[PDB]
Amino acid sequence: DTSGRVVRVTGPVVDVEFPRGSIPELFNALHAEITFESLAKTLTLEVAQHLGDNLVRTISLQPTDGLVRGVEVIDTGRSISVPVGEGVKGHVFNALGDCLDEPGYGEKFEHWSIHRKPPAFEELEPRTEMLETGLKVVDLLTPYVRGGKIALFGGAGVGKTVLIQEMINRIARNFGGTSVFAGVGERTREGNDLWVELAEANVLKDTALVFGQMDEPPGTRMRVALSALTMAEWFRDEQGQDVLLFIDNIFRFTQAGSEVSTLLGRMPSAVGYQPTLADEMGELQERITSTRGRSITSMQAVYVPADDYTDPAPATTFAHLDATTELSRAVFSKGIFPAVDPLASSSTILDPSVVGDEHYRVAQEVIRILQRYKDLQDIIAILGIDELSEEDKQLVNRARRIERFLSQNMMAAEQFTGQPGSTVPVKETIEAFDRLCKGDFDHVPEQAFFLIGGLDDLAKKAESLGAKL
Amino acid sequence: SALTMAEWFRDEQGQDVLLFIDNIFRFTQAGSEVSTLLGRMPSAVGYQPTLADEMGELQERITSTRGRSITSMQAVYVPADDYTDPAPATTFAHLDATTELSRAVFSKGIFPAVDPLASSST
Amino acid sequence: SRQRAMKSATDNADDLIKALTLMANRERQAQITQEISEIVGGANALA
Amino acid sequence: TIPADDIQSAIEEYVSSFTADTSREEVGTVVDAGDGIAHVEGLPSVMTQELLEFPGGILGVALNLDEHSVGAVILGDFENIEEGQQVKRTGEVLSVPVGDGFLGRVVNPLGQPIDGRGDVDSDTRRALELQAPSVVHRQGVKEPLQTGIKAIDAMTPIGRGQRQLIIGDRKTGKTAVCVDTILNQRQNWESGDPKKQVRCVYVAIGQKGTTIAAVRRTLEEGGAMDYTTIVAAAASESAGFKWLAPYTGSAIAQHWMYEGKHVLIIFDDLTKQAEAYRAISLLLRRPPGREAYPGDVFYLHSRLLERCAKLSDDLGGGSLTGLPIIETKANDISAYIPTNVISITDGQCFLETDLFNQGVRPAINVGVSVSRVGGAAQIKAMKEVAGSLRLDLSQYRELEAFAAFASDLDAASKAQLERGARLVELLKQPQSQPMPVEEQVVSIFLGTGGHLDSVPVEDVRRFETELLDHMRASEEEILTEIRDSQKLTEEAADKLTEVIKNFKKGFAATGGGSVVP
Amino acid sequence: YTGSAIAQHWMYEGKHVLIIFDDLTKQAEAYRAISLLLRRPPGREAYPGD
Ligand SMILES: Nc1ncnc2c1ncn2[C@@H]1O[C@H](COP(=O)(O)OP(=O)(O)OP(=O)(O)O)[C@@H](O)[C@H]1O
Ligand SMILES: [Mg+2]
Repeated sequence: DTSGRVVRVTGPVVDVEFPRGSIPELFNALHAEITFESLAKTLTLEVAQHLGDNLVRTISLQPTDGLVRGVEVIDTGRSISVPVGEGVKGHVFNALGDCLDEPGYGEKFEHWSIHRKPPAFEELEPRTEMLETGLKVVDLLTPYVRGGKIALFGGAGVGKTVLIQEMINRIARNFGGTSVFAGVGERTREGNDLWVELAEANVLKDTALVFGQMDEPPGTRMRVALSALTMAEWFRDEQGQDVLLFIDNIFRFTQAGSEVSTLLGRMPSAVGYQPTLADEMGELQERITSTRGRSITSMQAVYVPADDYTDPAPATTFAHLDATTELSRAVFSKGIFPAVDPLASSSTILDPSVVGDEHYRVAQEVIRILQRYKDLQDIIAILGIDELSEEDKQLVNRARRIERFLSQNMMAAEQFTGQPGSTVPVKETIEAFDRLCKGDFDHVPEQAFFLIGGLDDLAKKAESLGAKL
Repeated sequence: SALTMAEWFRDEQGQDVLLFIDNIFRFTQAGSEVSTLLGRMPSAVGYQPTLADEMGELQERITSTRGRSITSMQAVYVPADDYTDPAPATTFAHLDATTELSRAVFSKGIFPAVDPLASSST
Repeated sequence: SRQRAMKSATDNADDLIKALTLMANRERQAQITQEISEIVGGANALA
Repeated sequence: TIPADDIQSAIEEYVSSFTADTSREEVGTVVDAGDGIAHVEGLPSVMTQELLEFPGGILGVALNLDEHSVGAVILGDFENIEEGQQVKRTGEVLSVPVGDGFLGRVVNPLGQPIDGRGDVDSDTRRALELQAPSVVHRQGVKEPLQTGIKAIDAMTPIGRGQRQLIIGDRKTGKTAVCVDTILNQRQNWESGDPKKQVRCVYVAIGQKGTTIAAVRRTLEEGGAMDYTTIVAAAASESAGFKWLAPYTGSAIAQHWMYEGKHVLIIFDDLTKQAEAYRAISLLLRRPPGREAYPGDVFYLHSRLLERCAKLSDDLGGGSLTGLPIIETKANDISAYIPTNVISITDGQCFLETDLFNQGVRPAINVGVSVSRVGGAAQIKAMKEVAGSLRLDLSQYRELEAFAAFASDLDAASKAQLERGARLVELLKQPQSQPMPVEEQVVSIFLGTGGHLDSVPVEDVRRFETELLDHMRASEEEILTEIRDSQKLTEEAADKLTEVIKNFKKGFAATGGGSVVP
Repeated sequence: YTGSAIAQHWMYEGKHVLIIFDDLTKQAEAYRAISLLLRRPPGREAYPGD
């Protein structure tokens, strides 16, 4: 009757012919069954182009191996819809909304289309607001933006998963919010590891995981971020909850878009990215924002091709990023957690008109001292601390103290140690680092600064080693 | 044609052939002069898509079997002195010994202009 | 004087490395774009 | 001794058992054919990736389907295809025979032997595109897969179920690393324990046939063909074989992984497999992208490399470890296929030509090489003796500029310089000479404990060789209980120090001096 | 080709000729123009295959 039939199969690209008055809308999801017993499945096809003569060109989300010309294609009448609600917490999904750890779960939930518009112009916030996380280094040197975007530049063995757990904890406890993780181009080994680590830290109940993996066609890797963002938008708008979205290698979203553009026969652009690189990046990043009092904040891992920051993909991604947190192995080796590089990380709202005058002055003094210590570190390494000047040695001591006080006892560490995590206010952090820059703690041993909170914890840790204010 | 003569001397006469091929690259280059006229979409650097396949179906006949020796020696043109060019880069995998000549060694007046750090032998 | 001059030369070599790397990334992007233009030109000529 | 009537009665029972009853079959016709591609009108019921039978016993794969014809890739003997020939359906997608009969054989990317040693009896068949283990069907990578190379096992450890890309220019030692890894499983196979045995699959894509023969000879000289299968798509094979060879080698060794066995697979130069897929895709007129690649080449390699997994205990606990090989040009790891495979894998071993020419062999760049599994793929002894190795080597690399200014350096800095020189000499290793893990532990203990600070740099290799020889001959208890207990307790370390001191007072340096502290 | 034919007629009568092709690059570019105007598929730098 009103169902279509497959006409062409060229890899992941499938052309489908419908009756004259039954052509599906663009982005609609169509279903076609592969009946070969070894490869029997149900392909979902997203309408990509209207070719004319009742033909539509669609991108398949599953491998099309075993698909026959002429088979029935059913139009669902809607785009890809994911389950939304509180029930998605603690469960793993793919870009199609299928539960991975429990198949068939969430089929009776409300379903939301993943293609949505950003908030209207009159609903946007004209005022930038800082997100008070509770970590000293973040709140001081690279303050986050509420409803903003934070690039994350940490690899393996620098505590990136610990930082993700920490932010999940802090959004769930200090804001009453929820977390959505998007694994875009996720490795299945690392996805299983993330699942197990979140279940063992008891933060999975606060997080909804959406995995579009590497062994999948480009359409799923291109739509997984929209699926996770749709869940986050339901949590923000319908539940009234601050959300934290985690995008795995946002670059892989760009790369899957480029691959889909190549498969659809579109002429490439500069370097090669799809001609609509900026448009797709904007359509995604504009839905992450504050509206009606609630917000979605996003920590996104960014891959930079060839370390070239002028490459079109990082250049288009950085047009939407508000802060940068680079996790360093040199900081991780010194035992400082989180291993945030204070000199390499940054924020666009570390500005006297956003954070204030004293915040800015204290942060800039800290950065100056740390940069001078970085300059002296090589003279110390090759020659020795004994060769330095007197003011040089004094600054070295003060800078080691500031380095170690930038560390913190994180809430992701309560699973191992057993002692809770700190939430230091901005005022206390500003005052503590002002005093540290003056020199009020140059007699305290270094170890008294490792993994503590504010100034009370500093005093009680100092007097445990035999040192007063 | 020359390979067929050498293959007869190897497989029927059975005695110690020497095969010299001056610029086997030209073979490849010829295949790229007719590629688009044959209706083939071009590959990366303007070469035919069947570069490695034709080079393999030719280079695998230039060989010694068990008890039947063919010592082969080919000149390979490196286009624009670029050793990363697809044609020499896929010729590299068909060889037991490669003497690589550099124009940097040539310009210093050293002859034969062999690059000692880029050349190899199994 | 030698210490000061070597610090100056180190800063100069740093700035030169930075400028040369910018130029090299520009040439890399340009090479990829030009290669894609040639491939797509051939493919569109044959289509 | 010829089995004469064996042959006679064999073909006789075949010809008596030949009853090919005639049934219907849906057929098509070749309309055009060129360059390894054939288009076939008809066949309305053919599916994507279905095997087709062209006259003369020729096989093809239906890749492009449209309203006019089926574009198929010919798998061999393409020069026999003609316009007008009748093409038949097989009704099956590409599958391969699997089983333990493949250990010690060299096969096609179709399961057909090319070594001429007879037929291969197969357990069953396995489709080439069976999906990967789910995200909930897996397990953390916890068991080490010892390569026998000290640089890899100490710096970039590989675990059972992990994917460690081996990436380098050319003639940098990638095949040597992978063949040494294969040879290192000989003792595991000799143990007879299915928990320790590793079956190996070597996939040769687009290689000269004599190079595959040389690899097979190297594996036979070391007793490694008792547990190794070679899937060879030589350089003379079609682009379809070069495209299918890693999927054939991975379909085999998935039959083993799903039986609770542990497998190691090597895809030698996946770059050539990507080039073959690009040739097929350009001949099928699919839209090209960067470097003319089809646009689903990342999918081509990630679909293959995500089937290497560590299965959960409910699924048997088997594992498949992938060692894909990528050749770069001019050390350009930002090329398209290198970027893709670096993105896909769990770690990378980068091999440099300059490091090779300086004498550093294996030519691994320990600074940029990385394993994301890390210390979870090491035994405790190796995890303990190699923890102070990476920082030491980085300090040595930072201080290499001050080699001729030791008197102008801090005493600690000159100590770091000498220690780093010793450690760089310690990570060198001959070709085709893998070391068991207990001996690598003893060697890295020699290095990082300080027992080489008194040996000349140019004598470290000989000192380590002769000390390991001594301990293999005299003090077998240290190695034996390191291997059994997987750790180096304090009494074992004490006995090791004693043996090292006695050997030092016995050892004779090349400069005539004494290595006694 | 015109100059080379004029010269070859002399060469084939026992005479010695010297021909100078000033900027064969312009001749290659004119051939590229002709080939692109006949809509023959381009190669590198849009030059024809021949
Ligand atoms: N650890 C080593 N010590 C000494 N020599 C080595 C070592 N590894 C490799 N070689 C030598 O280097 C040469 C080339 O190595 P190999 O063939 O393994 O490199 P490859 O990566 O396979 O390069 P290609 O594929 O281009 O041949 C070989 O002849 C081998 O003898
Ligand atoms: Mg090799």
